[PDB]
Amino acid sequence: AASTIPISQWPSLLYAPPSSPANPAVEALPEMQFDDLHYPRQMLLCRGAGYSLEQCNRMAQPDARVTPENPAEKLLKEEAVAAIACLSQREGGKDEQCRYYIERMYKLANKE
Amino acid sequence: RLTFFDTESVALQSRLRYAEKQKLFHQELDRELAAGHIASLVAEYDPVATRLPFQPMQDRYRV
Amino acid sequence: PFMWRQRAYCAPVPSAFASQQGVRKPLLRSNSESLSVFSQIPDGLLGHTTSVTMGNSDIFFLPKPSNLLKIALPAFVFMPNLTIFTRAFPFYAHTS
Amino acid sequence: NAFSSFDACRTGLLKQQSAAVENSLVRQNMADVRAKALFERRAVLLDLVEGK
Repeated sequence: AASTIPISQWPSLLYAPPSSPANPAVEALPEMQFDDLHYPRQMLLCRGAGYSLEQCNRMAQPDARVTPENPAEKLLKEEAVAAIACLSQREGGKDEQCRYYIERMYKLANKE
Repeated sequence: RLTFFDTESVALQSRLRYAEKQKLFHQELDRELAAGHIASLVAEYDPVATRLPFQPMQDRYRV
Repeated sequence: PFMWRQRAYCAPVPSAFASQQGVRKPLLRSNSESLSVFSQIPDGLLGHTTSVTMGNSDIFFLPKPSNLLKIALPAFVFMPNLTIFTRAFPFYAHTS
Repeated sequence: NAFSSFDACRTGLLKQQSAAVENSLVRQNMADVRAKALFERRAVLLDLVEGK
């Protein structure tokens, strides 16, 4: 059923992957970013402005141009906190002990 | 025929001039890319290695 | 213009790294010129090669000896008769 | 707004070039001094060497 993906189809595989029990956001895969040039560029700009290494290191800040945050963390806050409480109390939800909260979250997120 | 019954010559001349423009564009573009490829080596170029031991560096090699 | 050591097709030829050679030939050339036909070769006789024509060779001759034959032969019908029942032809053409 | 970033990156590149030249000169000179000292050490050890 799962047939081989040739090498020519890998660029399409990266941005339209097959279905899994744990899929990513295919619509947001073009939005995942992490700049390895952020701090070097910052340092170059500051040293061109005229600062010393200590001043540059004090002014350095981490990149804001990274992958956006999951909106579920702000929308389903209380539900997620309750689920985490249930997991911490019931040993990770063994034998279906956090099914209540997990099903409420799933329904809220999916809507049939 | 050529005096009264031909448009192919004119059409082909126009198309060949178009082809010439296209050819020279592609030529210049390829040349530009190769020049950029060579320009990528200026970072590797080290003019201090031309210095001889216990000798001064020459401005000939773009200090 | 981004990955020079990994994109060799867009790179200069090894004669360009050599620093030694009216009008001279150009010093810098790419391998991407290999993707063009008339880069190095000339465009001479470009549009005049489809005009060199040659005629066919078939001869339509066959003796027709009917003295050998004394019987008729079958013949195909090639098209429908429109000189008769012209008005009804779209209406009866599908029958048999 | 664009000229500011351009001038900054520009001066950064210039400083990089200057620092690279200086550091390469220093490294070269250190290596040459070390090599000379090794050569003299070899010379004295060849004056001390023994055999035929």
